[PDB]
Amino acid sequence: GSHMLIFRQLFDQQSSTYTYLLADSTTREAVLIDPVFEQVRRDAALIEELGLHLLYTIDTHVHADHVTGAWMLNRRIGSRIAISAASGAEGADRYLSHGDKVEFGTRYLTVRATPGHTDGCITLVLDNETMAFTGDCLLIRGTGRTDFQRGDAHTMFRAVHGQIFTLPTACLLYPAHDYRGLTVTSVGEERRFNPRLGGELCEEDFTGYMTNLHLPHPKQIDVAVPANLKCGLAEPDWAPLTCSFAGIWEINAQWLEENLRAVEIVDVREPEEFNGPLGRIPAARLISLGELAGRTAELTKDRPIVTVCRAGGRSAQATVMLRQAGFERVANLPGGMLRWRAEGRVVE
Ligand SMILES: [Fe+3]
Repeated sequence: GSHMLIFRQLFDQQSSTYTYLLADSTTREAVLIDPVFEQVRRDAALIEELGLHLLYTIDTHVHADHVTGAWMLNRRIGSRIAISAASGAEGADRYLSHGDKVEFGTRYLTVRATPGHTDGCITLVLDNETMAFTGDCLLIRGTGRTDFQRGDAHTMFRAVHGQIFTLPTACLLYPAHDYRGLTVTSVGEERRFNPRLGGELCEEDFTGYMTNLHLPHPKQIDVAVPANLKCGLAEPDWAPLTCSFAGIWEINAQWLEENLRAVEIVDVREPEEFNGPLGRIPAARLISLGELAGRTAELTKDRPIVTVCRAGGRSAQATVMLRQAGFERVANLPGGMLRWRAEGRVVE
């Protein structure tokens, strides 16, 4: 291998936004394109599980449909914020212009200016031109809308034809949104089959199409745009907690051993295990997983609960059951009793 592309496309159901994680497989340096504020914990957890270092978030434009996660990721894991200079956004670390390279390891994206949806849209072209991220400029068999944010259908047509359709025909095109379950298109497909501006359609054909869309008023533009013009400027605190990519809150085991009386330890193993050679954590209370749902009245509402099992799996499902029963301070012991014993930690 060596310096291969690690690639992840992630979808945000609320806004139908695609976020793209890219990284160099050797150096593990990464960029994240169009992160969504509501998905910041998810994105961060994925970056951690893949063992990546996020150098930059990159916004293709000022979004009207969601708040960018750029600000919050900068705060949380120190990624730098990049957006186009033409966007007018304040508070970025790097302002991008046509021709700029965003580097990650030996890999890079090159910026092409592709306004039309907004005046600050850009398209990010992978170094080898096998894929490009088109924002809301070119969508799968469509385009972004042109009626807000200083959009302009004449400008969009010229950007698509002049900057995107000039890429190689096999180049994949990853958009910032899709509402139909589609993930990718290609230069050759859109050149031929885009129904608004592909085939032989001219600029006036396209602008007549766009004038007669009459889309509903953008439902979030009055909140999202002022937030994104500041790059996205507007957690459980009872212990050092981390959320897995799977969505499970996990407690720090060293902290737990030093603070055993601050929490209720719920052991969801079977009785033969609870009394078995793995031992148990001092004051662990046995409630086997198959009984837990029906016995939550026995758990206190005054201290956090940490669930434990053999190796962390059953106790993860116990956190789900406890959250569904309304317990809001619950965490899993990652690695379970096996890891607890492997680290020589105290047992009854
Ligand atoms: Fe947009």
